[PDB]
Amino acid sequence: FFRTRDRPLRPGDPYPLGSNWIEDDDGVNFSLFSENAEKVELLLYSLTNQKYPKEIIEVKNKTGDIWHVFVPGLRPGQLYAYRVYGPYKPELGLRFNPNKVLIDPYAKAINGSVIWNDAVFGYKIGDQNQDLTYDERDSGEYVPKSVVINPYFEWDDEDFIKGKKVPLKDTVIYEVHVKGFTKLRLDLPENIRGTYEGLASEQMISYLKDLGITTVELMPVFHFIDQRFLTDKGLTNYWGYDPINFFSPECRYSSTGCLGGQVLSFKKMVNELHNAGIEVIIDVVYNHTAEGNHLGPTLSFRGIDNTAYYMLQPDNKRYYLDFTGTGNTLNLSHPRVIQMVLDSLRYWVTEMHVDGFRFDLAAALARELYSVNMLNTFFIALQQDPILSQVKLIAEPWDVGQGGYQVGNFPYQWAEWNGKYRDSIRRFWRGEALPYSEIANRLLGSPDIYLGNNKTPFASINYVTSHDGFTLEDLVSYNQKHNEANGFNNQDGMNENYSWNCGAEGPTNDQNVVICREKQKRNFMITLLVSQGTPMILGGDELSRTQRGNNNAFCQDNEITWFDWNLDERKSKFLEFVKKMIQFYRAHPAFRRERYFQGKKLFGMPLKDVTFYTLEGREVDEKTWSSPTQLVIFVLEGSVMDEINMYGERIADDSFLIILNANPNNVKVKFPKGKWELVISSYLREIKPEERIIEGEKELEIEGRTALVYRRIEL
Amino acid sequence: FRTRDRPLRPGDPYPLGSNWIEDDDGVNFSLFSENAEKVELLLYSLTNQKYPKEIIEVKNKTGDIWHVFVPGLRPGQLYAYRVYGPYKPELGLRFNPNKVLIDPYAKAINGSVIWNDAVFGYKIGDQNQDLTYDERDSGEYVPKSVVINPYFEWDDEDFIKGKKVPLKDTVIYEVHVKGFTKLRLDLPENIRGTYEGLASEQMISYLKDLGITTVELMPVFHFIDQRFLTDKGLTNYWGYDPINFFSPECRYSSTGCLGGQVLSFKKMVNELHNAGIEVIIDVVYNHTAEGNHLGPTLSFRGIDNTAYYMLQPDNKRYYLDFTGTGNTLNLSHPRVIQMVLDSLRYWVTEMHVDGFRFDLAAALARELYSVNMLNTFFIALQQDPILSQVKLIAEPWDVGQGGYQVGNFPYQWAEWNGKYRDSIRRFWRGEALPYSEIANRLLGSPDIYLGNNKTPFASINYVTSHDGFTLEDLVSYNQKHNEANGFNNQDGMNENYSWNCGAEGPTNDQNVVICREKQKRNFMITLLVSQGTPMILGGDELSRTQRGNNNAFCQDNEITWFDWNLDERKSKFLEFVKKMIQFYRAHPAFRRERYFQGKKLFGMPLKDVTFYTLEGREVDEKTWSSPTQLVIFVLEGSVMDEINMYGERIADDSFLIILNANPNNVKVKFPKGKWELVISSYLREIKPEERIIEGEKELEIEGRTALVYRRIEL
Ligand SMILES: *[C@@H]1O[C@H](CO)[C@@H](O[C@H]2O[C@H](C)[C@@H](N[C@H]3CC(CO)[C@@H](O)[C@H](O)[C@H]3O)[C@H](O)[C@H]2O)[C@H](O)[C@H]1O
Ligand SMILES: *[C@@H]1O[C@H](CO)[C@@H](O[C@H]2O[C@H](C)[C@@H](N[C@H]3CC(CO)[C@@H](O)[C@H](O)[C@H]3O)[C@H](O)[C@H]2O)[C@H](O)[C@H]1O
Ligand SMILES: OC[C@H]1O[C@H](O)[C@H](O)[C@@H](O)[C@@H]1O
Ligand SMILES: OC[C@H]1O[C@H](O)[C@H](O)[C@@H](O)[C@@H]1O
Ligand SMILES: OC[C@H]1O[C@H](O)[C@H](O)[C@@H](O)[C@@H]1O
Ligand SMILES: OC[C@H]1O[C@H](O)[C@H](O)[C@@H](O)[C@@H]1O
Repeated sequence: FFRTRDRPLRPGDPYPLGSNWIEDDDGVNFSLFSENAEKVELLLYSLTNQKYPKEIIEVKNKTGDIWHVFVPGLRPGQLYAYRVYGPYKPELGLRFNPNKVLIDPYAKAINGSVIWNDAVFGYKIGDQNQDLTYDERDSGEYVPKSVVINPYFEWDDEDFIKGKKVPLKDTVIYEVHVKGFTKLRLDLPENIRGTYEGLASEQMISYLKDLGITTVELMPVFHFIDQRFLTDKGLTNYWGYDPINFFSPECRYSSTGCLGGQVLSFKKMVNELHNAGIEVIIDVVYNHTAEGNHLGPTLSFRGIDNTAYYMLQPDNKRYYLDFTGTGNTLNLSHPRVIQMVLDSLRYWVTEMHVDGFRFDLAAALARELYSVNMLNTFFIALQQDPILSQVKLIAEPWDVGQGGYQVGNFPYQWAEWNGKYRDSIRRFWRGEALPYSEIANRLLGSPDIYLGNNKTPFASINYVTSHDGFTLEDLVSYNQKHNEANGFNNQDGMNENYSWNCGAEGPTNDQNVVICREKQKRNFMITLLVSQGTPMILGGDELSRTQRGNNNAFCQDNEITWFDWNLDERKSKFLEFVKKMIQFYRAHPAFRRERYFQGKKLFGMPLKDVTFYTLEGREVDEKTWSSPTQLVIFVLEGSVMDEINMYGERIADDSFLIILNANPNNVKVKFPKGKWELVISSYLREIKPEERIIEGEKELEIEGRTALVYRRIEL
Repeated sequence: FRTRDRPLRPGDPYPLGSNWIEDDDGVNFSLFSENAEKVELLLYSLTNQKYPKEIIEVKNKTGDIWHVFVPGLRPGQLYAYRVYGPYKPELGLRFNPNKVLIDPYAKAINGSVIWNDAVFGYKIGDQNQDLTYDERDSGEYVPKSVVINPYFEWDDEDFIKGKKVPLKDTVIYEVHVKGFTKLRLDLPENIRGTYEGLASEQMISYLKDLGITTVELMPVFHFIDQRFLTDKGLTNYWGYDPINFFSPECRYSSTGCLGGQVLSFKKMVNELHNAGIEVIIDVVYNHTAEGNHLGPTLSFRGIDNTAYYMLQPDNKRYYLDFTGTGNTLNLSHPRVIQMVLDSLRYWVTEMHVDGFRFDLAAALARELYSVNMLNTFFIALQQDPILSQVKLIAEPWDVGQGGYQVGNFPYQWAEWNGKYRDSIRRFWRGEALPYSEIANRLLGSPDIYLGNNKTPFASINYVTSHDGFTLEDLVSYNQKHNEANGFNNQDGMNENYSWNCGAEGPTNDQNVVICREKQKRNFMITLLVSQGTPMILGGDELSRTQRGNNNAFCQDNEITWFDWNLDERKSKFLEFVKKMIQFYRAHPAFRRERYFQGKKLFGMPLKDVTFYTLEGREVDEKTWSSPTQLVIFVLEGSVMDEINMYGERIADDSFLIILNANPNNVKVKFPKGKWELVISSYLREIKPEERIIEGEKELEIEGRTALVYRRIEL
């Protein structure tokens, strides 16, 4: 029989948001935003007992729209969660349910995941007035607890990489799933297989160093939840694109787990990577939550302050505007949400030492009420920020809502995923004949797309494959999508995959087939790694990774998506090809350009920095340039480039001659003046001894589906 | 030789301005320009600043930011820019590469404008005015930008960072670097009216004696003298008219200004901080010294005119004017917003300023046509890690339409309380206000800032500021005498709510002298006895007089000079202000973090705050609405809801305030207890039977008289 004031306490501070171990005053400082709540309760738990509060403190102080308290004696490791009281009126958007225990949206560590159970929903499930009703079952025992943490971490060798690192212009990106990376890597002891620690191991670090990639883009590592409808199918959220907190790294990747060790385990991994001269880019979901729409659960944001955080139907305020396609969309217009997102970004930069972000469904971040605005508050604040102005920003230039196709529209400093590039290039080798323009442009960093906005070929992130869609193997191994293992009666995944089976579906024995696939794989690989702009490799395509024609394996936490490291002749002999191709790209400036090629002679030279030929031997004209084709052929003049380094030197390369033939049949091209040693191709066969040079404007036959690069050694 | 037959590097876009890069032995020049077709970097020598020593074309670009890196250059270098572009004034395009321009990210400017028709980009004479294109080279008339070496050892300095003076206990001292120490024949000149002078041991000591916690400087942003002042023998004294947001005013610098003004400023701030004094700078972000059209072309107009300035949306050849100074910065542009925020962060982390008071803060919220207090600028500013910790005070309005924005300001934001200023002026002037009016002013004006969730200390109380009369003139003039400004006395507010006590100006009638000194102390007590943050107007303790000029914005002379020569009347008031500031800061009951509620607390009989009438009977209802010339209230120090950062409830003494603004005498009945006289505005010796009142007894109170009382027993 005591009071909330017979327990030693201090008023605390509104800032920072979240919970802060304040060594000096031997206690913790709890800050929580909510401008609509009427009352707030701090819930302290213990290691062993997590069904009930050890203790219940009432946050009684509130500076503006921020309740704050300081509890003495709390140190790092202490589990806590939030109750929020307030008005319940689903008609008006108010969805306060103080029975529902909530997660601190500023937690830097989160204990478990959700034990799915009707009681986490704050409306009555089986009730006819779903989500209009008020369920008052306590849900404490199911929702994971927030963990206070000790942010101290010694970034040994840290600080020096900080510093003339990988510019976007020589970068080569490697998209990886932390788990899938290394789950099936018995090369390491289990229990770091498919974790952070596993990712940044000697074995692996050496692999990446070998492979030749410079930066790694990890899939979502924001603590995320497994959708119930995936759970009720014996399934999981493998990709992670359903975040519930924006500051905590997913616990299911931590080797140390789960209690504070996820963030400790992460930092070491980045430390380890930087020591090896490797950047880190994290996939970032900011556009939606795991709380989905109405009918969805009440875990974190919905409880604390639903009016903010979430874009609501302005006429209803009971339902959720959804441009993300996942039930809700984050209200990037509310000052507090803009702050949270930005904090998160700075937090992950200065604290976790991330080097850049790939924003998922970017356009969703530039939404006001129904309209896109590449000049919204959030983006401008992000642009002026001293810390963030220095990190790499990359974008999925589109959301799913109406008018959400934002290719070419993102403020400077942004590189955007080029989906023009992927679609086109994929349809080119497929067999389709596109206008000589639509492909030459692609090949040259899509100047049309980006040059209209003062951007460079950097901004163009070129890729053939990706976690979204097929793999590179399954891109030449399928015509239709086989996502029946997802348990959605194969009613999910892109229908147009602009793919081709090489004359089958699925695995095969017909050598004539395999040969085709192995060719194409190398046509794709030659392209990407010879097109202007920034190339991205899909993690595993150097292993010929297969998802059995699953082009949407988002819930497939298993062998379907596991990296397979068991390499036979074929699989491995390609690995060697990707390695040598990458090295080629890297060793040659005429492909890592900060400026576009114009079509003229520069610096008073007698040659063009570039030149597009026809099939015999002939510069392209206004008409041939607009008319379709399946055979592109172009010369880059290393020496007559307008590329200057940071020291003001211009930058010769060698002169190349790229011959791309997507034509199914063979063709005969006439080589332009001068003499032209062979370097690289698609040919899996012994290179004919009469193909290894070309002289005197003479000519040569080329099997369909074949890429060739040539180096002029005399003119 | 072409622009390419001298060594260069492409340089870097971030950050903006010129930046000494030791390791690469050279300077990096960066400059925002959306619409420029061409940019040219001018390098002058110390000796010759008529023509450019060299011209370098900024060829390299990155989005909307031009930059080059020039090898060899060191800090100290003079430079300006030439921005080439289209000239279509009716469209808002006002580029004129004949006009040499100041770098808007200049951390140091060397000198000021040599006023001359050549600096206007349009033909001054011509009959179609601003639509015309003047082709005179303005170089020899325009101050050059300087590359500064930013280094500086802030001894100790980094430990006040740390805790500092919390708004709860603050006491604000508005000073004008110049006037403060101009007429200070203590120090050497070549140091009178300068940054260094302000920070001399003699002045620090003074400031500690007086007992103020933080100084608030008038604009120190490099500014120019408006030409319509130059052509009157006049200058811009206050300096509310800058062209650069990064470099401190040259004219306040003891060590010249080729970087001197920067160096000299830091060491002033450094010294203040070693005496535990906070530095707040009055800042102007809302408008530029480039006026409207017909104005000069110096910096922004010339670098990008469609970017920096709010243009009439139907014309874009005329400037939207919400400030009254010709033009208005549009903080809706991503780069404009970045510059203001960059600037703010620069003065914080670089000049170690402790906060800003924004002049015409409302005009900063204009975005489109109206005041959206939810604008991009304010939002970015709120979420900023650095600016998150500093103080943000505001002139909560502008001269615009619907600009009056009192109380609407974001949080952490404090406000100049204009209503206090006025209400209190009128109270002691005679007028009888609703007992509710004055009452609210005294409880920190909850009826205003309480609605927005703000605290009592977010209200910045003042009876005087640089706008209008001083305190000495406030009780000394009924009308204004701005004749000296040469504007037929059409400038300056007309309603000053002042009361000359019985003359106009300086007198001999002692009856009138004395009325003055009574009023001065009446105002003084009320201020330092109200809830909220009190701001003293520099020189008021010195009984400073502008000779009844209530707008000495251009009077850079004896009128505004701090007169340090004090007689007895002076020293007596000085002493009194001291004793009174010392009282404010002694008693937590006035430095409150929360508002008095009208009720008891903590299960105590007495209620934390009570108001009374002439007689004991507590202020009933219709008495709370009906006007009054007499205020009386009792703070119960021992029953306040006040908690320090340690979770301790605070307590104070219990005080009984008597504010008789009525001109005649009055009898008052003390409530029950046994009371002691602590301070009053009486200039005569206090009768011994006023020193201790007891037992519902009564007391004669002369008109215009304020009294504070402590209840020794109950
Ligand atoms: C970018 O962001 C997208 C949305 O967050 C990612 O979406 C992928 O993962 C989602 C969980 C999945 N959701 C839908 C699945 C289905 C049926 O297939 C429905 O039952 C659900 O209710 C939907 O929410 C997306 O379909 C899937 O593409 C994307 O991978 C990121 O790159
Ligand atoms: C807040 O901001 C105000 C404007 O920046 C400051 O204004 C004071 O100084 C101005 C230069 C002065 N300008 C006008 C003067 C006159 C006639 O008196 C006209 O001829 C000019 O064209 C106007 O620009 C203001 O009148 C004066 O109050 C104010 O002090 C700051 O606190
Ligand atoms: O609406 C979602 C779609 O938007 C755009 O068309 C993208 O190019 C496509 O990949 C994506 O699936
Ligand atoms: O709406 C989506 C479409 O927008 C534009 O038409 C693009 O050119 C096209 O590639 C894309 O699929
Ligand atoms: O428009 C500016 C004016 O607004 C209000 O009237 C203020 O009371 C006055 O002091 C200020 O000068
Ligand atoms: O002129 C001064 C007056 O201007 C406006 O009417 C304001 O609303 C008022 O508060 C202010 O006193």
